[PDB]
Amino acid sequence: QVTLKESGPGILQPSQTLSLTCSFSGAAAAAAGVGVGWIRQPSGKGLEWLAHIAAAAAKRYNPALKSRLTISKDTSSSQVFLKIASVATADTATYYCTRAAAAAAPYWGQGTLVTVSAKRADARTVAAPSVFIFPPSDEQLKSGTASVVCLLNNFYPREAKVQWKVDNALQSGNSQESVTEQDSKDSTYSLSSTLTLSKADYEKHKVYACEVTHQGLSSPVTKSFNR
Amino acid sequence: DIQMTQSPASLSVSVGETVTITCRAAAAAAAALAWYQQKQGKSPQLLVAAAAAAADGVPSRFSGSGSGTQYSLKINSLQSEDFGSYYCQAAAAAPWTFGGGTKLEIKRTVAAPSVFIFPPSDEQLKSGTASVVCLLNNFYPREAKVQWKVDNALQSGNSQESVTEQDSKDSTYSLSSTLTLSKADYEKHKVYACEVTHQGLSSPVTKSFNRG
Amino acid sequence: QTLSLRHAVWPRYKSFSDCEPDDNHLSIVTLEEAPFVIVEDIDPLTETCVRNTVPCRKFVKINNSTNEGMNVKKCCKGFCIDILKKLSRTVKFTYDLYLVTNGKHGKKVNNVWNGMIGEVVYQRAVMAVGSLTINEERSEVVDFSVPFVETGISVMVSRSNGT
Amino acid sequence: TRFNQRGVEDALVSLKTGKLDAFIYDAAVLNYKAGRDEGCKLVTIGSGYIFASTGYGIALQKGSPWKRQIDLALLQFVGDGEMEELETLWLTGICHNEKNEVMSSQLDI
Amino acid sequence: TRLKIVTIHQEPFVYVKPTMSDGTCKEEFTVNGDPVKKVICTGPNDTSPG
Amino acid sequence: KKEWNGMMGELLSGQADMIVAPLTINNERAQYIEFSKPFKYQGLTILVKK
Amino acid sequence: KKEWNGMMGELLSGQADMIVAPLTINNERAQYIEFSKPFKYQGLTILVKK
Amino acid sequence: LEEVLLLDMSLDDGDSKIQNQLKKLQSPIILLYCTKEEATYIFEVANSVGLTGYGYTWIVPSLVAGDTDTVPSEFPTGLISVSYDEWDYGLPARVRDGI
Amino acid sequence: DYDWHVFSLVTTIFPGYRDFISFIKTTVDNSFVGWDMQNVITLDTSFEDAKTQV
Ligand SMILES: *[C@@H]1O[C@H](CO)[C@@H](O)[C@H](O)[C@H]1NC(C)=O
Repeated sequence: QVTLKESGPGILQPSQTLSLTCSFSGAAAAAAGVGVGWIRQPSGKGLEWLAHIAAAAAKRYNPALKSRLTISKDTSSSQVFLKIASVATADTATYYCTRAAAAAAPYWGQGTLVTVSAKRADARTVAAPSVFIFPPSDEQLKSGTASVVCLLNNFYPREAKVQWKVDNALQSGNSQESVTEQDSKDSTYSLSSTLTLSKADYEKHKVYACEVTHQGLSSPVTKSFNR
Repeated sequence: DIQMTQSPASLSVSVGETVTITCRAAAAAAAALAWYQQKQGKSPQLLVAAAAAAADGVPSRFSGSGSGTQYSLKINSLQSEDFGSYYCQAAAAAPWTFGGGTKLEIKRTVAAPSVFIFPPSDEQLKSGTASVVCLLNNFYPREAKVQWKVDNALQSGNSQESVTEQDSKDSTYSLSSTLTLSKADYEKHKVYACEVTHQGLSSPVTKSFNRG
Repeated sequence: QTLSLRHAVWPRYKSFSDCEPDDNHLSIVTLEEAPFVIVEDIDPLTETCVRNTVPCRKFVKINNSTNEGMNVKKCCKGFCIDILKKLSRTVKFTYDLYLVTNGKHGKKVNNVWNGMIGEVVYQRAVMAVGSLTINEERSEVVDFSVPFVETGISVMVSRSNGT
Repeated sequence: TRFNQRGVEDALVSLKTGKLDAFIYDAAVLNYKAGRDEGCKLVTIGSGYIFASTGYGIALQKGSPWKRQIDLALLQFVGDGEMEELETLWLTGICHNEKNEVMSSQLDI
Repeated sequence: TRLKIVTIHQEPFVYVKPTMSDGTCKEEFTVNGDPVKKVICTGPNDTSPG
Repeated sequence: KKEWNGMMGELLSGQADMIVAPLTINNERAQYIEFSKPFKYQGLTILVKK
Repeated sequence: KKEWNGMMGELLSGQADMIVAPLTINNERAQYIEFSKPFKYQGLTILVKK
Repeated sequence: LEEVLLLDMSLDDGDSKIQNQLKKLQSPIILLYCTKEEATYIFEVANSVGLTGYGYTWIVPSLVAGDTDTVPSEFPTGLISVSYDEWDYGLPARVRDGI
Repeated sequence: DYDWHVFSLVTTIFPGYRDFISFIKTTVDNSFVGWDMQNVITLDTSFEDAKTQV
């Protein structure tokens, strides 16, 4: 059937070349008409045009980027190679190879994300949440109801899965999933949450917290706000 | 190159009623326009080709009408699969430019913002900074403004916002505005306040951070 | 003792670092219609064209049923090809012709152009030459030139005998 | 609505054997067919006096810089006379004979 | 909006005639009776160059 | 210097904005004026006494 | 291989010395031979049965 | 006309670019406008490239000639130039005509 | 194969050029395609550059 599959690394340093590719099946790249194109989707934004090629072996480019785009087709494998050298950090978003029938409207695939930045094996805080626990204080927990949640911060270690007590806190008065990654300028990330849980949920011999199994060192690390 | 300014980004309608959305471009001879519908977390798909030919597998009520510059899409009864964004492109000129779009969601306006302030903790105090967070929670409308008062002076530049998506469970937002302060102003001025300007709130719930 | 090529047509390459798009090559699309545009197989004896004709990449699908096909070289002859020769000589631009794929000049269908005009409107081919009728509907989306041969909705009669 | 013809050659054969009195179609193609027709039994009429008298031409991408050069070259080619030389080379120089006298048949009633 | 038009006497493409006595244009009709359209036409005294 | 006199000279001088007349399109005029698409195709013939 | 036969084919090989025959002067032959001054002028024509 | 050439001669690196366009002058018929000090070095550049060979023709004003009494031996034979009636129309004739 | 019938030949005095020029000329002689050797030149940029540019 008509299958579109992409291939490309999930991360790359700037000022290098990316050689992502897409293969199209269900027809041929030289099937008398329909071809393959490429479209760019910045994250949380509209789109910009890249290129396309038809079966008749005609290639068209984006005039704004008529400096570094290169593209080729292989009908034997029914695929398209791409070559984009001298990349820039502003390329941290997804890409879409598309079936590009002769009309102005192509038919799209699943899409693939590329992240280009100062992110490496020793990046600072971009990837996966880090821990922070309670320090003591005796000034705020005197009048109203109590709530205990976790503080998240300063998180490179992608070698950590994200889960919050499945089947216990999906709808139990928590905007846990509403808080997202706070994209900053110079790679600084720190977030929190809240639970409007009743008083009895604190003192019933079970103090809740955030628990994550870090398989980078394989430990069940805990997490609980601050004062 | 053709600029192409879409419909206002503030368009949303309740489920099951009519709506019209049109994107405006240059008034030259340009009718080879393509209409797409966009899925969050999935790939955007076609709605109508050539502003009149609906794609295959497109149910009836997405009527694509218009001509000249005004190319509109009209919806009889909004349903679940209609949710998404709406994109549009023109192929007249050599550079083929897409549209901006507009998110569609249920129009049930409830405004009950909840504000939680949390002062900087000892780990970043040890680092040398002070990250204080002001969280607006459980409010539907997208209007949310954060004003931070330091010695009754509005602060700007170091206050960054986190505009979150429109969820489908309760259709509420949770925006966390975090302030990064140095120890110099932390020892100079002690009290800092967060105020939450909301279009529905005439008396917003402002709050400072407790000592320590 | 045989030669194979990865790309049937020769792609044009950027020479050194000069900001000058190679504006002197134009993919021209034509339509098979005698005597203005006529199609001849390449001479199998010598594998070339006689000089009064021009090379042209005709895309032949592999079979009537198979959608696959190749852009096989082909030799283009006629009147429009000759006027294109003279035009290229006088304007000093190179060109790489290729025949139509949809087989017709092109008529508006559901706000979509087809054929020669269809391949020209989408800017997949700059200039189009052949037996093309100047028309009001076509002049809206495409820009024409001064006509060289007249035409119209004419009538012809069988030559009656003398009386 | 009743006098449609399946193809060009069908109507041409009909005119050759007189099934139809006249044929209505594109001017240039009928000129070309009357050119290479056997025996010059077909005649095109009008000397250009046709309804919706238009011309063949070269299409261009809209607003392309080539318009001026293309037009100037075509007018130069028309003015000096090589245009009609190419015409005679490829168009209907065949036939073009003067019908002086066909055999005067039996002088009938 | 006012476009200045200049032409030359050339039958049957451009017919030129003198005005009426009052400076107006004589009203005539075609063989079918349709009104023969007319324009004012300020022409130089071409009768005698010199 | 050789230039245009009378008709084309009048039009190129800006004294008029258009020419509507039996004007013959050719390369020399097409370089310095702009011709709309033709309203009548025609050719050059010879007139002699009957 | 551009080979020759006939009178010229046997002459460029050196088998003969002088072709005395109604040989027609033209460019293609003169490349590999030389021609004396023409001893009989002629043209090309047609026969038909009377 | 093949191409009009504007030369910033007193520029140090300009000469480096200059040979790019001076070499690109194929027409044997060239007209020149400069001064005699400029003329010497521009002719030297042309000779180093080969613009003073057979076929090439040089058209120059009287300025490059300067004072024609001191003939520049370097300049090539066949160079054709314009000047005033110097050796014929003599200075006493000039002053008497002016008076 | 790419229909670039027009061509011109240039070479230096590096050994083997006599054989190369002779073979190219002989191949031009025999083929039916009709090559157009506008000019064949064997220059030496080490010596006087003026003639090389000319
Ligand atoms: C004209 O005369 C020829 C005899 O040469 C005859 O065959 C033909 O039928 C005649 N034309 C018509 C319309 O009958």
